[PDB]
Amino acid sequence: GGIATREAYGKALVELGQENPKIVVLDADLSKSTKTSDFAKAFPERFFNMGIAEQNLMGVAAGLSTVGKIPFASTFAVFAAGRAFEIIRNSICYPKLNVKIAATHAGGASHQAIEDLALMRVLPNMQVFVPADAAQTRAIVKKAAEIEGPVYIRLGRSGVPEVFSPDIRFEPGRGTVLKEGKDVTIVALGIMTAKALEAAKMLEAEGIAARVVDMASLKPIDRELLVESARLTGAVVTAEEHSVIGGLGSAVAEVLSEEYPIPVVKVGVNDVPQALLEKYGLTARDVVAAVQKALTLKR
Amino acid sequence: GGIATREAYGKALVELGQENPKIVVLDADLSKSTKTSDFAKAFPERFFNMGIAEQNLMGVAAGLSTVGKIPFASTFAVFAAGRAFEIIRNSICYPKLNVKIAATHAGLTVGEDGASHQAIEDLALMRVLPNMQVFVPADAAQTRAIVKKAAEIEGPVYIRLGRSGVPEVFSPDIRFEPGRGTVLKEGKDVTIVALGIMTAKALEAAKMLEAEGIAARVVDMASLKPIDRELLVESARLTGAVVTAEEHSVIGGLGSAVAEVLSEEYPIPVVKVGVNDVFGESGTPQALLEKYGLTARDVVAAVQKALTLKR
Amino acid sequence: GIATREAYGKALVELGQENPKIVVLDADLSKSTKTSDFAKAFPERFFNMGIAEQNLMGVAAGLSTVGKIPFASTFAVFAAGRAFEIIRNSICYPKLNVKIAATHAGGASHQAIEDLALMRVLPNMQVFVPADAAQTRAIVKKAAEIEGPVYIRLGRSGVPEVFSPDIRFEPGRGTVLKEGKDVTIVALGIMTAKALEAAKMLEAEGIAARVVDMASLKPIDRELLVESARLTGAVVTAEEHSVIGGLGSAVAEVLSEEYPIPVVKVGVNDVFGESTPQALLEKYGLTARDVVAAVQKALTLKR
Amino acid sequence: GGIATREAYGKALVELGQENPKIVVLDADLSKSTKTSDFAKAFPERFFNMGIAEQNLMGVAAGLSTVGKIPFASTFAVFAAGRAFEIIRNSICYPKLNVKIAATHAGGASHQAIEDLALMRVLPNMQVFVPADAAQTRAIVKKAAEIEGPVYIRLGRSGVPEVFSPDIRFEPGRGTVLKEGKDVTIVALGIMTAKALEAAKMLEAEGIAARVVDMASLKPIDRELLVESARLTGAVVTAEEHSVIGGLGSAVAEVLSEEYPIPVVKVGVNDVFGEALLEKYGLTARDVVAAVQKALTLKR
Repeated sequence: GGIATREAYGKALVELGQENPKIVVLDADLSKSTKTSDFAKAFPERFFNMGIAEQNLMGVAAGLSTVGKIPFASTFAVFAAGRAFEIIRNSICYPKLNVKIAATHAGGASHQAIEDLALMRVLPNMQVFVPADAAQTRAIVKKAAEIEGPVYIRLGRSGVPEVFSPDIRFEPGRGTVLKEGKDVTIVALGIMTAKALEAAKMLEAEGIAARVVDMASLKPIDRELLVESARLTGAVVTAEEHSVIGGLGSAVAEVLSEEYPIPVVKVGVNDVPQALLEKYGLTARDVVAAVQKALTLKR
Repeated sequence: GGIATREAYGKALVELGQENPKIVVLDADLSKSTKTSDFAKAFPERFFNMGIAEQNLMGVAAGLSTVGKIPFASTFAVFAAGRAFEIIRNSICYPKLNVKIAATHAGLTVGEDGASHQAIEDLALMRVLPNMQVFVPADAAQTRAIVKKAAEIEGPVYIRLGRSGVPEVFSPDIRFEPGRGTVLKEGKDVTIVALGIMTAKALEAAKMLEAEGIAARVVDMASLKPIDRELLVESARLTGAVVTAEEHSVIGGLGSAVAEVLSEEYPIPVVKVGVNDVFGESGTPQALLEKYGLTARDVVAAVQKALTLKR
Repeated sequence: GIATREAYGKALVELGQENPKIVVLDADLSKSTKTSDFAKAFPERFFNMGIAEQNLMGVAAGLSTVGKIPFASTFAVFAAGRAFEIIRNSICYPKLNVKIAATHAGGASHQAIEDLALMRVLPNMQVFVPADAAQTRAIVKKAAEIEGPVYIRLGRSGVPEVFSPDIRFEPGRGTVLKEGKDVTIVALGIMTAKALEAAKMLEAEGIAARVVDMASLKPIDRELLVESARLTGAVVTAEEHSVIGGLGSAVAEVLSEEYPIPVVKVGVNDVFGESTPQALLEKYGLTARDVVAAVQKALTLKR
Repeated sequence: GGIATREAYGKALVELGQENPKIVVLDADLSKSTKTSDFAKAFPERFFNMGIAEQNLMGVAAGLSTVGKIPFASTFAVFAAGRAFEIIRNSICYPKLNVKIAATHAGGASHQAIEDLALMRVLPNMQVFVPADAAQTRAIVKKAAEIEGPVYIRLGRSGVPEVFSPDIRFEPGRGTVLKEGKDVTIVALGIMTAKALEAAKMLEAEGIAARVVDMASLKPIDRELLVESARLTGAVVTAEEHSVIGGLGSAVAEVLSEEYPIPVVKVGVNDVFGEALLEKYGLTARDVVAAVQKALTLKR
């Protein structure tokens, strides 16, 4: 029972505020919890909390980034994929502004943005990071503050299992081998990383040794680690709480098809808390099933 | 060459208007050319020519589709990827409204220096939306077939059109079906999958490859979404390597769709020809990309790389 | 009596039966909206889609130029905020034939206390505020016949009956509901019935008040204001709206240039969103008793 | 032939910057003239020159005001009345944020905001100041920096006649008697103040003594001075380069009808038609003269 990535994000911003005087935080939420958050109390002069439309909040972030601030804009994936999309694309990505978008994803059907990562991935300059747990969130937030350019960080509201130690360092374009195995590689991000580890345990019990790779860095992706995993194991399963189109599965297939073609079987949302994970097919057992399918495709 | 796909579209709408009384056409352009287009003159009571913002034009199309009309909204890829994106996604795709978007895409030619005003990732943005089907005609004849089919199918459709004349590839009586592509040439060494302007260039490339002893199958895949999975898998089993070619970003378009399919069904090399740097590779001048585009020779180079990846 | 919002819904059905060019737009996706009388009677002329309110106004604008007469159901808070620019720039300056039916909720921002003032200052916009069900029906029918932008302010709660079912509405014409020689009370919306209550209370103290309903805020009935001024020598205005830029301001503008007399304004003085209907009226000072007090002040100002 | 109020504004910001470290200036204009303006050169770290949409510029001003800055947002009246209106009303006025909007007003028909003052006047908490000349602009800008709350200052690009001395002090809610007269009072603001003085001269030549009042403080308006002028002269003419509805004439009528009813005859824009201009719109000294003659006949 580790804390939510959204909660880890809030704590990481307080540390960043202490260490980096250029960091500013923007939030359009006017609730009491927001106004009395740790960042709000510790750095009131760098906390921009106003009742303004989400697309306008992104526009403010854009402006502040051009005058020497490093804005972290707290928002929701549904806004990023909808009403704020145009400003993100036209004002932030093409001009390459230094805005960090911290988008909470709630895990109609529209109000669930199942393709947020896909939309951000296709924009120029945008980097897309999906922390697995509290410790990785902190590492991603600190790194995002130091890199130049637009960043999308996907967060969650519910507690998620601990996967990494507190002193992990994050680097864009670098993933992590969490477990070794020669028969298949499972590449996962977000909540699916812990489930990939669970799946690898279940697979061991049936005589299948799975390498498990965390790929929080969805864009830019770790091409060399994917190619090395492909050469060693000969088959990949990707797992993401996201549409199977345009996310991790697509990014991995795009890389391997041009470098070292092997089976890539995608676990994700196919169509449009636990009962919904189960209906969409985002359990450890779903990953197991995908691995069995990946093994049959080896040639 | 043949006429522009944008021009074929306008003519096809006139025929549709004659055959199908539910078809309505929306266009925000108030120029003389628009007001006196053939559809405008033939069916003025079904031509909604309204000087409103492009997102509002799409909102009218959305509304008209819910009251029994079949709206064809003529717009630009720049609007679809920008100011109209939210209404397309939230009002048309998620609710699955019966709107056909005919989006003219500008050539590979930066505007003033607004690279954004190019919309080089239009197909990718439409592809990832639920329910949206994405069709990219190669020439006049295929445009007509796509427009007529789009009118009959239920649900949101994005049709990408072009302003410049493009070579004839298909015969006038071609039939289009979503999910079905076409083998234009047979060959056992590699398959070239292309759409839009790249289809004719893939045929040119196949000729150049023959002269070097490489026999290329060429497939037209105007139906980007849903894609022809069976034809891709058959091509993969027969030839063992694919090159994709699209006048579009290499991320999220045809190359990505093909790689997604083959990696889960029959993994083989998929080498992608498309726009790599959306600002222009800061090496070669603008005049070069403007004169050439992506070329048959680029497809040739991609094929040679694909052959080395066979295992 | 029923809510003006409810009378509006019924009137649209009648309009639909008589006028084939009428279309209704509504962004509300609730079951009540999808099964409203107009939705059921004229589904082919009902545009119900989840789109932003400013886009709904933009759609109404477009539809008005292709032969439809669009009635755009919205809220006063949207008209005064997110939809304001499209209303001003796309509908008013170009003079498009759009009818805005804005339900006014009776935070601070989420209460548009200046909706009428913002609409009044726009060119070409006419502004009508029905007192009750019968006047709503009359205003909706007239709005469909006039050419040009109209703002009709509606409410969600039941309001007392004031007019008979055969009332005719004409823009630019108000109505003397009660005669009196000492003062004139000019009111609109919910304040019309309260003006009648106030006039009864005033009669019991020997003050005879003329009561005028001015649902037609813009264009205002200048002639009736001037005649009331000449006959009674003092006016009280009453509106559920800011004292700046609404009925009181419109009346003062007219009388100061034609027949200057006291105009004492009853309305919202300061924002302070106070979350009961009655407690709200009392805190803002919109009761019959407040109108009585205003009349007493108006009498002392006669010169 | 003094300088433009927009130019006086630029100069006043430099002084404010020297005296007040919390002042920040926002401008979306990316031209060379803006980037090398005096404020830009003197205080580059407090000049936020960002090519963003005008409504986003206002959003930045809003945010900066809540973190201890005193932002002056340079914009145009057409943006305040259009694309930036919603942020001004919903983000700045209702929450009562400390933002000063310096709106240049150009002197379709939409792109001329003839009702900018009316739109700002009706919003809660917004104060509205319309300087007549360079000296009053400086005074208004300096005062705006000290008061708490949203302010709208209307500026112009063209040179305007000098009306006030360089050391004038401005106070919200206070107007100024510029000339005494017992027969009528002319209340004016902006460019109309100089013309009211011209009209008063013309009226003197016909035996009519007009008091002239400058009312740069449109909101809050100087109620006491209006009532005193009404008691002393018995008739008012208002003059504004603005729609006759919802501006100065309406503000004066609102006050006098509830305190001391007298004729208020309004000179202003009657009819919108983006179009010799002063003459067609009816904003000349002679128009003010004609209004005075009408006001005299209305005395009872």
